[PDB]
Amino acid sequence: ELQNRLAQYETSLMVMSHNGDVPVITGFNVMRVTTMLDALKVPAVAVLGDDAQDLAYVFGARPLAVGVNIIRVVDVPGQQPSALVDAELGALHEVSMVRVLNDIADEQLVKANM
Amino acid sequence: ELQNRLAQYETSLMVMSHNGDVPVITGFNVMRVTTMLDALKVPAVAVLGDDAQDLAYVFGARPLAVGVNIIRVVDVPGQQPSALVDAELGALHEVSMVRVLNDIADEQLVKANM
Repeated sequence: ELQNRLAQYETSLMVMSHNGDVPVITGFNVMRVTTMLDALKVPAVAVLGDDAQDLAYVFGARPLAVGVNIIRVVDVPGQQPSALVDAELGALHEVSMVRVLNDIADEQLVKANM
Repeated sequence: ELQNRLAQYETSLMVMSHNGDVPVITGFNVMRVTTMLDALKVPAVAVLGDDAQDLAYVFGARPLAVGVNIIRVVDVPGQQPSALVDAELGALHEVSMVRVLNDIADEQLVKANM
């Protein structure tokens, strides 16, 4: 249900496979990174491209070393996925950014209506 | 020479292989961790034991994903190394904590003498 969805967005780091200029995403700090300190530094969307080969590997193969839940996002308008990152993150379930944004926007209407 | 040594201590995270209660180390925040967020959270000595199998692996095999220099320390009084962590961090050169402390203490005498 929605509350639980938002609760998990709230405490996770979104991760986006993408090479090229970074997108603007409503309500999210967006930032290209290649290390966890930079990721742990940025609601945020950490953008990973080919140059983040090692970090992608860690997120995909050594999840418990991170210390924060990672959510792999797709369907970001303009997204140009890195095949390397996608492969590295294969064990992570792709979540649509559109659905994420929808939920947050919808909950905001609720909040504005109180 | 000493200044360069201290400069690198200053900007690195010390990592200690050890199972058991954590030590007290003069001038250092000491803390057992198993994830990078907790490590990146702690001058600090991050203590890794068997339960930090994945994080140790990352430090030892995917250094570039970390975002901060890691210095593997040994000769900490009372240290009881984890064979797993030691193996995982094998590519990291063991540095004696005694030498590290010596340097910092010696530089402090200099500073106190000005």
